[PDB]
Amino acid sequence: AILPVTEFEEGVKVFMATANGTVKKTVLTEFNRLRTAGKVAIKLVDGDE
DNA sequence: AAAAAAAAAAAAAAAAAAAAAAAAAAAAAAAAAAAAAAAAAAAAAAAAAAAAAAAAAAAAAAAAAAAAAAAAAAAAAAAAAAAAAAAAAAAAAAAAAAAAAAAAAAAAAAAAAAAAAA
Repeated sequence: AILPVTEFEEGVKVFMATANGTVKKTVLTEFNRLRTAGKVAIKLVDGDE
């Protein structure tokens, strides 16, 4: 659905996500440092959003 | 009894394979850190709810950037020819369960033999 771009991850950079159903959440980028094809979830998107 | 094929003699042509010994790399299979994910507790920011409020869409109307018309000119994209990449359709296959034929153990009983008694 959405692919943002990141130059290099940093210390206190806070990641901001926002769904089509008018619901938003803010997450810390340090929990996305090295996934390795890892299907880590971010939100419990309710319904079709 | 006729036909056909194997095998063996001896000088010629031409091939193939198993291990030892050390040191390095490359596959390939395991424990074991390490982090997602999930179940089950308490816990706490958000919607609700209500009263109270004032900031931006309406409305008048000028005017100033505009989208259609006209013209000239540049040349992107579309369809027709060929030439490569990459994936389903269909057919084939090597182990693999099923069946059938030959080797080893079995005793019942007797022929021939060896041995000895009176």
